[PDB]
Amino acid sequence: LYLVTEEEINLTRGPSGLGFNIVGGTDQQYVSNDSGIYVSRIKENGAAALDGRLQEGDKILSVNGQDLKNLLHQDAVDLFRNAGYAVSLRVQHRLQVQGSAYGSVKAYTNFDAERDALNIETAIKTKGVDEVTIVNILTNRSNEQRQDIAFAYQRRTKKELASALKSALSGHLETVILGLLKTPAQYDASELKASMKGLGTDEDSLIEIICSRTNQELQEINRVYKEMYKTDLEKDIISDTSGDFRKLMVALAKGRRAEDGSVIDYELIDQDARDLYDAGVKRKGTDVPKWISIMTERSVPHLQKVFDRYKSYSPYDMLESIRKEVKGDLENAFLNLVQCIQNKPLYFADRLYDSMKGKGTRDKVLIRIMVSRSEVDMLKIRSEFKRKYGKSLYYYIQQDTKGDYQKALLYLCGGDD
Amino acid sequence: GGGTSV
Ligand SMILES: [Ca+2]
Ligand SMILES: [Ca+2]
Ligand SMILES: [Ca+2]
Ligand SMILES: [Ca+2]
Repeated sequence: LYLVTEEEINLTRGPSGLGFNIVGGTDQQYVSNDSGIYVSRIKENGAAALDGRLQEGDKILSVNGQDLKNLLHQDAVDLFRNAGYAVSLRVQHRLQVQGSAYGSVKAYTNFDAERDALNIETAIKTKGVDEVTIVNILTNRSNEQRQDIAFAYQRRTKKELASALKSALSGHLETVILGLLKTPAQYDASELKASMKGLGTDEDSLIEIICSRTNQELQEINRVYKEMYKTDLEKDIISDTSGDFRKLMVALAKGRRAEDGSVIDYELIDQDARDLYDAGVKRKGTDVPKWISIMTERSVPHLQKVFDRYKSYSPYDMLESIRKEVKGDLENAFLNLVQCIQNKPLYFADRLYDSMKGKGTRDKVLIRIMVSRSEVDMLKIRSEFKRKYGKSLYYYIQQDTKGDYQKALLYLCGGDD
Repeated sequence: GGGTSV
């Protein structure tokens, strides 16, 4: 699901240098076990910026014809420091051209932010509150459009839309609507922050978010978490967890999993599979650091093939191996992480079924998944839910929730089956 | 964190 294009970029070193920072090398790896040299920052008014072709996150293949393959960080630095003022770079761009193709909530084509804000104010001030209008609008606009609605609402009423909705709404409907009004990174960061209660930490919610978010999402959550709460997320994980569960949660929350390379490393797939077996089912006890490193460092496609090759060696697959090897929060985090790796849409489909199958509703889990995945992979979640449970996700939301709260959730579902 | 300015 990416696009790679190689390009030669020729720059002139001006009075303030080439104008970008490089990360990487065999001893300062950009992501896990990746020795490539990458562009981290690009300085305004610099040579690279004024040129425009080089982008943040580019991989630098060579400098003046000299390859930056398997170099120490200093040797890569030295090639730049000792190049002339005319520097020729071969660069590899990595692209993401997907967006919300599998989300259920699409951008409204006839969007009018000022009009939406007016209609929402009117629905708010109406005697008794017009919840239906509020739900109809916000659950049928994309997250970014909701931001523009919120901005215009403040501009018109000189009051924040979220504050007005805290007073006009209640119950589970308020929880959904307030969740939709946050950006994805803000929603996840606030859900993570709300889970940390010292010894009473909501580990299930930590596991859900940290095990299912990608590198890009996690790096944005990390950035937004520090802005909102003036403390790094990793520090909050450290002071709210312990033991191997903390190490796993810290490692995943760094968001530095290896990106899927073009070549498939079949030798490393087999070796990782053997290591997971040797560290667990094959021995007395468990080498947990070995599981943590492998399951957090390797790319998701690579690990998908590792777990299948694992069944060639182990009488038990990875999931039932975990249930036989570890307990408690550690076992639950491993089970969630492996499901996310093997089939993330199915992972959320099973969680949604879990939140509704029994008595009552785990509304916190149901709402968080319906909100956070509505613009990511909700169509895939619905497909996996339908295939496994025979009836639709729409149907289960219908039987388990009522009123305008049900209406908003069904809108985020997007349709039947 | 941080890389190297070039
Ligand atoms: Ca009403
Ligand atoms: Ca309220
Ligand atoms: Ca064992
Ligand atoms: Ca139920």
